[PDB]
Amino acid sequence: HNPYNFVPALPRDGITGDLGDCAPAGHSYYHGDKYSGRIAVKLTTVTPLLIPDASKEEINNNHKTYPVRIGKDGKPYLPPTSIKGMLRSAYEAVTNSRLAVFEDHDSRLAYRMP
Amino acid sequence: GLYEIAPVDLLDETLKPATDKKQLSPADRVFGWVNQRGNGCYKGQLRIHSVTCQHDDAIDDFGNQNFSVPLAILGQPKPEQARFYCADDRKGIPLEDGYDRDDGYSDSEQGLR
Amino acid sequence: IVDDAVIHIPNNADVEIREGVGIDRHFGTAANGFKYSRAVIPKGSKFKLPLTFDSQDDGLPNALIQLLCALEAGDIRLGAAKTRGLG
RNA sequence: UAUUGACGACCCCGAUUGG
Repeated sequence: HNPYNFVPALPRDGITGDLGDCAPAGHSYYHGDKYSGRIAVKLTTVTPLLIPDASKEEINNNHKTYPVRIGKDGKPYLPPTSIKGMLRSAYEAVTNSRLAVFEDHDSRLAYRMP
Repeated sequence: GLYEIAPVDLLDETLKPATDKKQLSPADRVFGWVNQRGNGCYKGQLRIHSVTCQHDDAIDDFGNQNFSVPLAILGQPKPEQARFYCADDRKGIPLEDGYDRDDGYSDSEQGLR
Repeated sequence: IVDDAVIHIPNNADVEIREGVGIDRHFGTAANGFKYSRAVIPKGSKFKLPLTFDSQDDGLPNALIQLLCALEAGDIRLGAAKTRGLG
């Protein structure tokens, strides 16, 4: 198996309701029809997890070495941004939202003839 | 050679990154959004916080700190591989086998995977 | 009588600039135009207490004694932004 | 008619409000 695939982003023309585009619910107050609060989540790893601290990287012959990032108590520190980007991309998939991060892609790509 | 269409032009306008305050899709509302092209932003409705490791000896030092394992080749993605990255329809249908490369980014009714 | 007092900003120190911004209570983001950049004297700058007092009767007025205690307590705020960090 | 060989790293902040 090729180690990557794609989930198909469907074009969202005529998507209505909450899965469609809407003016945002906003922060100014808690709405009677909408929910707020705190969710407790436990994460446990199944394959090993890489969390390289580039601030501590080391160089030999331009080959690079990274230690595991650690926090002020000496435990491995997991950047919540890295959790966020994981969850967001999974959320973007199962909600089929707009794709939040798209780079240049505006020039024609090149290829070679046989 | 060049494929005749730039990949951004195969993507549906409703899927492209949001460009106004009204077209904020669900993930943009929950997680927040910033317009890359102009004014416009929204603070996400969500915060992740209080991350802790529960265990203490969680780090697999393989035995001594001078050891370090070498790790594959994390090559750069190369979307020139049209038979991988291009979609035969904007529903993400994979391209047909056997055709030449030129068939790739070739019609506006093509899509992206 | 209250003379002017020049502020001795300490050694190797200079006026700081604070940034200030308004957050739109709906979107949670910087509100259009509501940005400002207040200059401030850094903490620990010194200046002379410049008071003089003329008494037409004997002793020192009791309320004026209270005021000096309030200054030793540091209870009196001065300048702008008194509610919001400074002074 | 389809052969010729094997190498190589990349991104370094971006968009906006400035009273």
